[PDB]
Formats: sequence, C-alpha cells, structure tokens
Amino acid sequence: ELARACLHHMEVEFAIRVYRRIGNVGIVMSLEQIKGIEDYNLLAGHLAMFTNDYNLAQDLYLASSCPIAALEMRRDLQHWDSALQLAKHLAPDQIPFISKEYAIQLEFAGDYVNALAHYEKGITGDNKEHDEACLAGVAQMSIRMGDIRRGVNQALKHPSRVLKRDCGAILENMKQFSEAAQLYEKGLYYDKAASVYIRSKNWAKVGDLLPHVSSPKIHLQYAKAKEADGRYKEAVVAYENAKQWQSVIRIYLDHLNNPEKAVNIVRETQS
Amino acid sequence: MALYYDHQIEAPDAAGSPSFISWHPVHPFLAVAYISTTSTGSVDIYLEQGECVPDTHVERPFRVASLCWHPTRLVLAVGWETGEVTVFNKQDKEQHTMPLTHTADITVLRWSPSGNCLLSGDRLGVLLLWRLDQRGRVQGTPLLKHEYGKHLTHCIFRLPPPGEDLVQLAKAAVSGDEKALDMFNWKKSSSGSLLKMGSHEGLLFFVSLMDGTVHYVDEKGKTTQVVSADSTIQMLFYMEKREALVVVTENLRLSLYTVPPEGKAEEVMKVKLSGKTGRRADIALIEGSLLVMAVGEAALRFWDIERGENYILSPDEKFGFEKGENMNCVCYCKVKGLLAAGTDRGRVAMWRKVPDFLGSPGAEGKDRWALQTPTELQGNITQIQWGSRKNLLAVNSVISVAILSERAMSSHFHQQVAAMQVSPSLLNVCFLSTGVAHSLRTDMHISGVFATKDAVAVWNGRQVAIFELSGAAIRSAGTFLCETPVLAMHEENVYTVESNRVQVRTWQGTVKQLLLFSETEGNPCFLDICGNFLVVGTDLAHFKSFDLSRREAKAHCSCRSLAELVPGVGGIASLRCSSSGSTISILPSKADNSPDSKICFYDVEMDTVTVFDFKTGQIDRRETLSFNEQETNKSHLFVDEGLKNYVPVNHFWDQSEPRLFVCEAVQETPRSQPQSANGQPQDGRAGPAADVLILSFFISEEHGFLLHESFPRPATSHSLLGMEVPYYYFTRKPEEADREDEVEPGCHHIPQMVSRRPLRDFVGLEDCDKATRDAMLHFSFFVTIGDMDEAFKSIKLIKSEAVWENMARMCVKTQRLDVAKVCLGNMGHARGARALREAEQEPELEARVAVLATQLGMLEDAEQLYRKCKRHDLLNKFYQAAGRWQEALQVAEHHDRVHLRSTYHRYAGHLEASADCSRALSYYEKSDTHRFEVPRMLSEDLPSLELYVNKMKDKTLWRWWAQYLESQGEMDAALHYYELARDHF
Amino acid sequence: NAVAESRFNDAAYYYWMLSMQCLDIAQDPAQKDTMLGKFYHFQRLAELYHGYHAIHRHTEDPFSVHRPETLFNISRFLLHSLPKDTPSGISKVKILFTLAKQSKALGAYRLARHAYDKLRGLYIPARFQKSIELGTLTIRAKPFHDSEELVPLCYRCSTNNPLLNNLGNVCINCRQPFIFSASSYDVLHLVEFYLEEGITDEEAISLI
Repeated sequence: ELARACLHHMEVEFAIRVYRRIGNVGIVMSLEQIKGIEDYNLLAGHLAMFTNDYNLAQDLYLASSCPIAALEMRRDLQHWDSALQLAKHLAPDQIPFISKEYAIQLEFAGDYVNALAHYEKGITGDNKEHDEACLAGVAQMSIRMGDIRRGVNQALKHPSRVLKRDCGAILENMKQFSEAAQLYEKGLYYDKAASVYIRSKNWAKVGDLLPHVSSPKIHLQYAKAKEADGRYKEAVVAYENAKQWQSVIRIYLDHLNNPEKAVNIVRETQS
Repeated sequence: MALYYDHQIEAPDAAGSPSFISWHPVHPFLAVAYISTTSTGSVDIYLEQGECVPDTHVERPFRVASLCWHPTRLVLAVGWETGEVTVFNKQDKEQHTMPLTHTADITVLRWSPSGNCLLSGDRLGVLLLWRLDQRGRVQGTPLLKHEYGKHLTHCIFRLPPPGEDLVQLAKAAVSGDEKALDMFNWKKSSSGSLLKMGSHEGLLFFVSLMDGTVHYVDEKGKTTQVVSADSTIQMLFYMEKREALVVVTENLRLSLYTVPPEGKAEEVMKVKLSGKTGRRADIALIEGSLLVMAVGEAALRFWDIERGENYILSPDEKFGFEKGENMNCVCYCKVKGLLAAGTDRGRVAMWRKVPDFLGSPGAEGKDRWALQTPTELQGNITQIQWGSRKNLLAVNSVISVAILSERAMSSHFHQQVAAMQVSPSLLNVCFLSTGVAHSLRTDMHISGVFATKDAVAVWNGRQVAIFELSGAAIRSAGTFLCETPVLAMHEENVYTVESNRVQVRTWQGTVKQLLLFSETEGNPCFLDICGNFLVVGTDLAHFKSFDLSRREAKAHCSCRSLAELVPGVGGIASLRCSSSGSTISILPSKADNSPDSKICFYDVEMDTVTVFDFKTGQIDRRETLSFNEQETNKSHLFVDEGLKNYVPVNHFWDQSEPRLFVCEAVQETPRSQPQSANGQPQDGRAGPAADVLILSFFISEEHGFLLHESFPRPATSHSLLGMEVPYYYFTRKPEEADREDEVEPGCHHIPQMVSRRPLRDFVGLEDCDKATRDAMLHFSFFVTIGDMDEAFKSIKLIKSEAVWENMARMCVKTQRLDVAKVCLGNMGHARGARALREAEQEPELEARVAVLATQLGMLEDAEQLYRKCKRHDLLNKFYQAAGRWQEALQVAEHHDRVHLRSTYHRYAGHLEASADCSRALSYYEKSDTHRFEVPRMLSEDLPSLELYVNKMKDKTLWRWWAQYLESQGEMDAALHYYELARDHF
Repeated sequence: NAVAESRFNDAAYYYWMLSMQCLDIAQDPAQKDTMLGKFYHFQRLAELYHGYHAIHRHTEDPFSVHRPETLFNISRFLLHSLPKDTPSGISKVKILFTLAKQSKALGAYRLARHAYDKLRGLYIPARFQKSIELGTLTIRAKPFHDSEELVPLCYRCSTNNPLLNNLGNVCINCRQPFIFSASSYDVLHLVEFYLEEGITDEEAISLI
C-alpha cells in the first residue's frame, strides 16, 4: 500500500526505500534508473508502466519529450496492434520488424492466417537475414495452414538447415511423416529422417539413408525388420552397424553357413 | 509403514513346543528345534512362507541343546543333551554323526568363519575342534581337545584380525596403547597369531565357563585365561574393529578388554548396567559399540560403549501396545537398520534406526530411533532373529514359530484413489480427487489390495472381497473363494491368478475369460494395469501384456523370458507398464533373492530390453526377437555418480502420460557394520543425504532415458506408493499425523495416511487438470527433451500468468533469453522486458540472465550468476539494491575498489534517510564527501554542525562555517574561523 | 562517480581530460572521426558541468560564492546549451529556479514570469515548490518588462539579443556564435575568424 501510494504520488526516493525494505530488488533497480528524470510526463509514464496501467502510460509517453518509449513499452508487452499504430506515426522503418514479431506471436497463438499475412508484410527486400526469418515464418505457416506444397518448396529453396529441421518438426506433430522425413533428409538430419521413415514402414528409404545413419537403434530396428523380410545379408550388415554382434553370429552360423565371418566379429566384444 | 507378514510355520502334528530357532547367515531358510511331550528332540527346516522343506526332518530320543548353520554352505550343525553332535547337509540330503567323544549336554556349538571347522563344547567342560569336508563329514579326529572341568557357556570366533580397524589400530598405537603396539610388533608373537592377512584356518576364539571365567585359544590350540568375572557370563561379544572382548555378567556387569594376539587381555572399562537381576537378559551388540538389552522389562536398555552413555526405548500405547508389556528378546538387522524385540503379550516391537545408511543423517541417544506399529502373534515370545538379506525376521513363542516377511503394507494406488493397510484386517482408503478418507475393516487377514475410481478389492490367499463406493460410504459388492496370490482391476473386470492362468472375473467372481500360460512360462505372480493395458509376470521370470480397451483382453505383447533378455537374473521382484502399453518396467532379483541394482525396461513395439544399473550408472541395450544372449550397446549419458550406492525397491508409470516413469531406491547397508574412533552415529558421521531416493524419468524412442527429477523421499514419508500427475504418492507415518490434529476420545478420527508431492515443473501449479494437464505434461516432456519450441507450442492454450512466471523462472536456469522476452510480455512485466533490452549493452549472457533473475525475485541465482561472470560492479549495484550494504562494502573493498567511495556515499545517504546521522557522518567521511554533504545534512541542527566543525579541525570546513557566520553578520566569529582556516584573503 | 556524488567541478575536469584522451587517440587514422565526435561531445559536457556546478552549489548551499549576474548568465547559457535529453545529475528545475530568482533580483521581471511558467511544466521537489509558489505570486505582482542593461549585445552586428531565444547561444540577427567568459558567462567582445585558402598557421602568425 505504502509502495503503490509512493508510485501514484511520484515519490521515487520513498518508493526505492520501501521496495528495498520489502526486498523487491528488481523494482529498486528500475526506480534507481528513473530517479534522475525531471520530465513530469516521462516520469509519470514510467511509474504508470510499473503499476501496470499501460494506456495511461502510453498517453503520458506521447505527451513527454520522448514518445518512442510508448512504442517500446507496447512492443515489450507484445500489444502488437497498438505498437503497429504507434509505429505508423513515430517510426515507419520498424513496421516490418514489429510485423515479424507479431507474426511469431500469431504463429504461437494459432491465428495462422493473420500470422502468414504479417510475415508477408514483414518482408523488407533489403535485410537478407530478416527476410530469411520472414520467409521461414511463411514456410512454417503455409505448412500449418495445409499448403504443405508451398511451405515445403519454400523450406527447400531457403538457405537455412534450421528451417528444414523446424518444418520437419511441425510436420511430425501433424503426422505428415513423408514430408517431415524428406525435409530432415534434405537438411542432412539423416537419423531423424530415417526414424520417421521407420514410422512410415519405408525400409527402402531407410536403406538408402543407412550409409549416413549414425544411430545404432535405427540400424537395429532395420536389422529386425529385414530379418522378418528374409533379407539376411542386409540384416547382418545392419546388426553389425548396430553392434548387436550375437544376432550376426547366430545368422552366420545357423542360416548362412559362413563361420569365418562369424569369428571376424568376436574380438572387439571378447564375448 | 512396513507391515511384517506372519507366516506361522507348518509344524508337524508330532512336533511339540519350539525351543530354539536359527537362520542361515545369508539364505532365506530357518532351522527350528522342538521338544516333544515325551522329551524327544527334533529339528526341521522351513522356507520363508513357513512351509516345511521336504526330507529335512531330524529326531532323537533326547533334547536339542544347540543349533548352528554353516556361514555359506547349506549345512546345519545340531548339538544334543547326550553329547551327540550331528551335521545335516540340505544340498546332498546327508546326515553325519560326529564321533561320540562328549559324554554330556552340548552347551556350545559354533562354525569357524571359514566354515572349514566346527567347535563343540559340553556341560562337563570338554571342548573339541573338528575339521569337516565340503559335505560336512569329519576329517579324522579333533584338531583340538581340551578339558576345562566346568560348564561351557559361550563361544565366539575372533574373525581373522587385519589389525583392528586399521585407522583405529594406528591411532591407538600413536596414542601409546602398548597392546596396539603388540599387534604391530612382529617379533613378540611367539603364538602363531600374525595379523591374519589370508585364508587362514580361523581357529582364534574365546570360550566362557559358568564360574565367570573366559579363556582365549590360539592358532596352535593353546588355551589361556583372559577374564575372571564375579558371576556367570550372560553374554559375550567381540568388537573386531577395536580388537576388544565385551563380557556381560548375570549381575548385569559389563567389562571391555582389549586383547593382543598373545592372549594377555587388558581392561578398558567396567560398569554396572541398569536393569532387573534374576532373569536371562537377551543382549545384542548393534553395529559393535551399541549394546542393547531385553532384560524382561517394559523397555529395551541401551549402552553406547564409545560415548559411555545410556538410554531406554519403551513401547507406546499410541501404536497399540499394552502398559507394562515386557520385552524378553532383542535382535538387529544391520542391512536396513531395523531393531526388533519380542514381548510377553505376543507382540514384536520394532524401532527403525534414523538411518546409519552410508550417507543418511544421524542423531544422539533415543533420537537415533523411531517406533513402528507392532506385529501381533500368539503366546509369550521367547527368541527372535533377523535373517536373510531381504530383511526377514523369525520369531519363537512358547506355542509356535512365525517368519515375518517385510512388505510395504501390500499397498496400492490407481486413478487418483489409494488404499493403505493400517493393520492385518484394516484399510484406510483415500479418494484423492475429493480429499475424502474411509476406514474399511475386513473379516480376513489382508494379503493384498487393489483400487479404482469405483471400487476396491482385498484378498487373503483363500478368498477375495470387493467393495464399491456408494456416495459417502463403502459397501460390499461381492465376496468369493479364490486362492489368488495377486489381483488387478479395470472397470467391472477383476483379474485373478490360478496355476498357469489369469482369469478375468466380474465383481461377484464369475469367470468371463481365460488368459493362458504354459508350464515352461511358469505361474503368474505379478499383475499391473496402466491406462487400458494389463501386464503379467511369472515365476522363473517370464512376462506378457494385454489390451483391455475390449472386454476380450487381447495379447498386446507375446511372452518374453527375463533370464534370456538379461543374463544372471534370478527372478522378478516387481512389474509395471506404461499407460500406452508400449513399455514394461521390471525390477529383477538376484539368485540369493536380494534386490538387484538393475532395472529393466522392455519396449513392446521394438521388442528390446534396455537395462539401467544403479551401481554403474550405465544403460545396456540387448536384442532377442530372434534367439540371442547379446553383447550390450553402451551409452555414458548418465553423469550422476551419487546413484552408485542405491538399489531400486518400488516403481510406477503415469496413468495419463505413457512417456513418464518413477522409481524409489534405497541405500542398502553392507553385511557387517564397523564403528568410528569417536562416538558418532555409525554412518550418520557426516552431513545429510537421502535415506531413500525418488528418481523420475522421461522415456522415449528418440532420446532414450532422461532424468526428469531426483529428490530425497520426504522425512514424513515411509515409502513411494505411486504416481499420477501432478503427484508422486507416499505412505505417511502415523507417528506424525496426530501432532497437528487435536483429537478427543469418542470419535474414530481418520488419520491422513497418504501424502502426495508435486512433480518439479508442477510446484505451485497443482490446480492443473484435463486438457491443461495434457498441455503441461507435453511441456514438461519437451523441456526435459530440450526441444523447447514444442514445450512453448504445448502451452499456447494456457492464459495463466502463474504458468508464464514458472516458465520465466525456468528460462533463468536454461539461460534462454529469447523465450524469457515472450514470457515477460505474456505476463505484462514491462519493466523486466525493458531491463533485458538495456542488459543487451553487456556482452556476457550470464550478466543478462542475472538481470532476468533479479526482476523475477530469484536473488540467490542472480548472485551466483554475477559471481560466475566476475562482474563485481553489477554485483555491488545488486547488493546495494538488495539493501545488503555490508556485503556491498566487502565486494567494493576487495574486487571493486574504484566504486568504494561511491558505495560509502550511497550507504551514507541511506543511513541519513534512516535518520541515523552519526553513522552517516562516519561513512560520508570515508567517502571524502563530508565537506559538502555534512553541512547540508546538519544545516537544520546548527549546534551539532558547530561541534563537528570544531572536532574535524578541517580548513575547508572552517571556511564554510566562516561563510555561514559572514552571511548571518557575525563578522567577529567569521574572522576567528577564517584565521583558523588560514584564509588570509 | 563525480556526477553521482554531485562533484560537478570534478566531473567537468574529468570530461575535459576525456576529451584530451580522445584527441590523442584521434592521432590514429582508424579512430579519427569517432574520437573527434567524442572530443566535442565531452568538451560540451565539461562546459555544461563547469556551469552547472555553480547552480548546484547555489541551490544546495545556504550562501553563494558566485555573483547574481554570474548565476543569471550561467542559467541562461545552460538552457541554450542543453540537448533534448538532459545529462545525468543536471537539473532543469535548479537551473530555471536559479534563473527565476536571479531574474527577479536583477529586474528581468518578464523573464522571471517565463521561468516560473516553465517550472510548472517540470516535476518540482518540495523545497523548491514552496519557494516557487511564493516566487510566482511575487513576480506576477512586479512590472511586465526586463532591465535593458541585462540584454546581451552581439559585437559583430551591434544587435541587442532577447534574454532567451529558440536558436540558442547565437545572435538572432547574424547567427554569430557567442563566446563566453569561463568565469562569469558574459559574452566576450570577440569574433572568431578563418584564414583564406593557401595561408598556413605559421604564415598567419608571421603576418599578425
């Protein structure tokens, strides 16, 4: 009560003392940054922001020597319609950047239609890294909106390997295993790709990826699947890659009659 | 609590009153001696269920006088009232009679610790040492014969001395103990007792006589008198870790003697112990040093030999004991820290030690102990003993012998319902979604319980009873005869076990469906249900699982053998499954039936086992879809070296989250216990660690095993009962439930016997349910998986400012500032978002994360981060802002000397604001700003300023005071002070 | 630290020392323009804090070492010299309060009214607020003109300049920058001049 009253009556020195007594160090540090401000409207605006009255804070900032503080507060609060309206009057160059951060928030919130519109508005044509981050958002939102073609083609044409991972992840959440595995494959995430191809039961695609598959667990699932398919040659190389040496040992003995190859395995195991 | 199941032994109808009992020192088998009405003696061996072992019966026309099991082999020695000694071998089914050489009652019988020799002694004082083969047969003739001419009372072997406890030997010798020097000094041992560095015959021992004397015997068999007590010796022990003999007489006189290798004993102390003389006091020596006596009194008497301190433990009527109920016998389990005593009213009292587990925190005297609920039995209890490494106890009344097997009160939890067995015929049932508790008394000794949102099932191994919730009252829904060892439930379906089958039944016991096992798969003996899935486990360690989304239960997992999946496993100790049925978790047991440090997880879709071993921290993986005994894939992803001493004992899966799992693990104690040089609690010597750990895991096909949490089991909690988000479930101590609820006689006040603990990421968010539960479950999984974008996506439907605050607090630990900006925005924390944007002027991530920690009120983390950055400037500003000025000045004086004047100035300003002007002056002086700040501060109190100016004698201050006098027109005084200031101008 | 401890004469000296450091570092061609910018910036701060030290002493201390006309000149010089963003430790309230009180004392009664109306646009502390309530009445009471002897002459164009103006420390007629006595902040009867192309500094001295 005493603290809130000190903020409303603008007694910053008593507000500092009282929040220091309470042990709210965060508010002490922030008020110690404002203690030197003599502009009534700027000071009153910062204090209104600390009492969570954002509309009053905006009006006071606009009346102050520094209006840009209102845009910054609204951007910090992620109140994007108000931040865009302030940006149109005070800083037009920030509009594409604010539209990207708004499109990230709309992408998070589930409004994929407006997120896609705001990522397309966020394209500047000058800042390549920012435009790439907008095009990444367009690809991701085209995916979630069911234009999987537009979003996958964009993610393939785009220079980022991280976008290919993230589009692959969204597509696995959608159970779109083929396009998830394709974007992981084109992103050089060969293990993640192969694991999603195992979910799709595509032992042919996994077999093309196996020279790049690092995971023993993927080779082990493939070795089981190929033994069930009667492809003992493939299942052997896969159990060898998986370091499941005794399956290979039994196969070379019982099924292949090739025990010279059974012994070649044993020395690294000492089994 | 642990309830100890009373397996009354199946004594033959020809067996009379039991006389003595003896466990095998390792194996779960009990020898029992009987005296018939015709005074014939017999001996029988029993399994842990109290079943008599076939072909083990032994009888003679005269009484059993002594029993002694071999230390390691399945061999029993029996001594008889005639002087016959007989060795029985259970493995080979042979019995051998020793050469008739005694002519009187065998009062002493003891295996050597190597087990290669047996010692026998009679009432006439003839002592014989025998060598025996691996079958228990005598190799020729006695290695030793001696004739004391007096009744032999006790023998103990001196286990081959390595040199005391070697640190205690070294300290004793450095402190000038000439007998510790005689242990080190190799030239003086003319008897063949070198400090026994090898597989020596182990023929060093002490023997006592009824006159009160003790004789030592050396490796050559020479006898020397070591003690001469004033009465009959009631008990004898050897403190190996001190090379010291303890003697207790029937007049309750304790004496301790240090004994060198040569058998010339020297006395450490002699003390008259408290207690009633004229009864045979049973005595135990807990760990060495802690002497405990059951004198035939309403309390156990304790004497700490190393502190020279005494205390008592008495049974308390709050647990159901009677007033004045006397304890006749006492024994201690060293492995789990459990003290037991047998009463004249037929009860076993037990105290759990506040553990001397390898890191558990200690206590002094009586506070070393916590009284557990009684075990009630028939007739006056005359002897007890703790046995096999499972923590079994055996009990001998005037009427019968019982084997007591430890269980976690057979207890169960499912669907936010719990059932806790308060007594052999009483349950406390908690509907944890409503907070309501019910007391459910049964017409049977309950062997197990199972629970659901609608109904609870109980059984005794002859019948099953089922009870339905009917508003605010539990009512009997059915009761039927069924010999089931275990049971489970899903909706209106009951799952019961018979020979080679599981039977699905209605609540009235009507069989709906059969699930079949072959003789090679073994009998079912474990059941668990999670989500819509049943898992089943068998004797000789096979398992199966079934889908229950259909009334026809359907085979989800085909049969697997745990012994083929995991070599060296002796059995199953427990089974559970995931709420998807995709993963099964298994506690194996070793061939000696001890709990295994391994836990096994079987993937049903991949058809593979992953085995995690607590002793090594390794994860194995093995494959056998095709027949196999494979080499392990090995991953070193577990960094926690703290787990090496723990063993899993209970385990569970989340009923809603198939990726989420938990295990309880105990810190097991070694087979025999040492002591310290000082009188500390025996392993509680150091600072705290968990008596029992609770470990929770996320389990996935893409990332393997991830430790979600590790924590100590709460001090108010006796075991893990379950888990279902947001909560782990635990069994509460009735020792503590009565300490906050004030109660009066005349109402059956229901104790709150189930405690619950929130999961780490759910602390302060436990109101979470349904779709918010599923979102937070996905969040907790995805955060621990490290795929933070999926965690952040799972939260998108949650508007709660508290969830955004908890995620911001977790951004401080994960050092993820990008997500923290969005969290601060979603919570409306505009000052924190500004503070992070300004903190981007600092190049270090840790300094920026410290600003976030400061704005969230995490001051400890913030302090640690600023220290880690070496940013003593921001740390000083932080301390100032926290009002911790002394720490701020210390950091300024040692690491931030350039701000020290500014820090003194700011502190002086806060002291001035606090109306402490005197200390403000001292710090303005230290900041060298007293020339302008002091006159400003004291400008209202002119006399104090004048005193100050005259005290400092500073030139600049005399000029200022002269300017003040000059403006006031006091020119003669202004001149005086300008003359003092030497300001000639 | 000097600014935070209100040692504004030490702060002015240290800003001058910083400017001299920047000028030495500007001998490296890679940092020249950046460090020349810092040199002018810090010199401007050194002149601001050297002036504001007198205002701070006059407003904190009970008695003044500086003369009324010196504090009046400094207060006017500071209001013309200060950017849109105020430097740390500098107070526009102390400057306008010192201006209003010294303008009242010197007979700049219209300027004193204007300074008290400017103070009402600022967050005034309680000590100054009490004096400003009495000061506002007691000035509004006085005549509606300023003493002609206070009005600064431009020595380049012989024009009398209004006591505050929107262009700052330049003549309203010829836009000549004013040069001020660093003791008193009176305008100095100096005009700055520039050499014609192809004259060296050494040649200029040889001709002078």
